[PDB]
Amino acid sequence: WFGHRYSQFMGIFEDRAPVPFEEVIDKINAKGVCRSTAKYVRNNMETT
Amino acid sequence: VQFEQPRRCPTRPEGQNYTEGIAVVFKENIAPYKFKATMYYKDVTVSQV
Repeated sequence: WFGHRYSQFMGIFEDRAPVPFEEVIDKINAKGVCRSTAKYVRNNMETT
Repeated sequence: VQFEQPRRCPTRPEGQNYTEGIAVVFKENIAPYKFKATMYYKDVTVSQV
């Protein structure tokens, strides 16, 4: 939240998302890179 | 035949010499170093209702 002359964290949601097999093989082991996106199943929902 | 003459007998060994003394026996220290600290912090709660 951006108030006048100050900003405050209303919340900070923190999560650990697994790196899918496909990324581990084609990105990390192949080129030493990751995707900047995290697509994963959390709480029975596909979240990106 | 003749009798055997006296054998040379064993002797009491001289014994062990002991020095008297005062000892302090030290072991490896496994105790963590302990000291006093003070924490200063602020519990910040934001409730969305």
